[PDB]
Amino acid sequence: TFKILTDSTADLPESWTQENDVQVLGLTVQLDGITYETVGPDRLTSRVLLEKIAAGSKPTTSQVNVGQFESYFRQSAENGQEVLYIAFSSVLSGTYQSAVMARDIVLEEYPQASIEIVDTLAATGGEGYLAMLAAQAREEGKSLKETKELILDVGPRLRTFFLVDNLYHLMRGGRLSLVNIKPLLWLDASGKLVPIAKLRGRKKGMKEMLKRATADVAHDTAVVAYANDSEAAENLKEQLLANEKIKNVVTLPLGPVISTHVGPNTLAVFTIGKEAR
Ligand SMILES: CCCCCCCCCCCCCCCC(=O)O
Repeated sequence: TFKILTDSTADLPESWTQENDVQVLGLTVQLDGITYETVGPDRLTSRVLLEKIAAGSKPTTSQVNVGQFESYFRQSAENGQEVLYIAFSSVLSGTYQSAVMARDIVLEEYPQASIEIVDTLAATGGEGYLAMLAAQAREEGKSLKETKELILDVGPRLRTFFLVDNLYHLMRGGRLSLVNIKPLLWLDASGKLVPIAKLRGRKKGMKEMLKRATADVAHDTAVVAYANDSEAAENLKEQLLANEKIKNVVTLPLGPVISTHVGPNTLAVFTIGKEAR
């Protein structure tokens, strides 16, 4: 019944969205004078992005435009279809607010139409997992309202711990001895980015991230994301799966919009606690 829409910052694999009937509106990357798509056959990849960033290219990102949500929303209302939009955190992008404005314009044309927008206060794998729980609820025949309620319950309980090389691109992007120091960050209850530890070295950074992620597990699945290093993510995966509470691990490469902000060698772990973080 209801359609599920998300955005390219949820970092869902194309194969998953195709097979799961989830649509994705692309944010853009501005990279050395050109605007790249982040969805479609011509989408910019993180591998290409990070390569350019290593040679000194300072790429910036842009929100989804009101027009994109307009078209999608209007097409759905025209077709008698309900819509759930699992949205990239409102505190990191004006994407959510543009969708809200687009919904306003469409409800003018289609006053009885059904369009729910969830401000996940999330990012990348976290956001993606929320969409995955939303596609699972849809399978189980939950309504749009019930699915909205599920995501609004789960979202505040999602933990996001992420380990970076430094704060350079994070501070450069506007959303935020140091030799061999790996900062560890999280998203607080407001969805704000907040350093919580500075580890001497990647092995310690990972250990700490694993410890914090596994402090409070109330759900059998964890998510690991990585910028560059797929073997490092595998090591996180194995460790996670060694918790009796963790039965599954979803592993997702970071997409280029997120990668533009966090930088290379980023690792992240997403888990769901019993209570709201
Ligand atoms: C693995 C990293 C975890 C992600 C948690 C948040 C990381 C900060 C990323 C900021 C992304 C901001 C993208 C802004 C898009 C836009 O231009 O509107």
